[PDB]
Amino acid sequence: VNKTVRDLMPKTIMHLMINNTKEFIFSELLANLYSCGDQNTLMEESAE
Amino acid sequence: VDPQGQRTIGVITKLDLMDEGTDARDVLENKLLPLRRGYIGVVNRSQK
Amino acid sequence: VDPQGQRTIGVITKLDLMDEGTDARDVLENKLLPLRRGYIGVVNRSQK
Repeated sequence: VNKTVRDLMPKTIMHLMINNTKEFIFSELLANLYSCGDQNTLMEESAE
Repeated sequence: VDPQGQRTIGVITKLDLMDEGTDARDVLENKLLPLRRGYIGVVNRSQK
Repeated sequence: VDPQGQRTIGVITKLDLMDEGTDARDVLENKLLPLRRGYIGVVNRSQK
């Protein structure tokens, strides 16, 4: 049972956490960023 | 006590008593010392 | 490095840049931090 939980703890974490946050980044981040209000202030030119 | 500067607010006081001919612009624009939240200049009541 | 202050001389610069209503009398009279050789007050050329 240690072998079977050791082989499925990584896979469990990543299929839910990492291989899903990656798709969130590649698909949904743009929509949220563009949809949040005040486009003129979302991109502030830095003094630099 | 805060390396990445997550919870550090920089404040610059006594901006009306700077050495004549000098200005802290390169500090207030977060250029000299990079700080996450940036610096805020303020002028308080003088001792007089 | 010089505890007794026998080879140390203190000089106070920028005496023209003190805040309104403040003065360096207490330190130039060698009372605030009594040093054996005294404190000499100088006023150099500003950056302008």
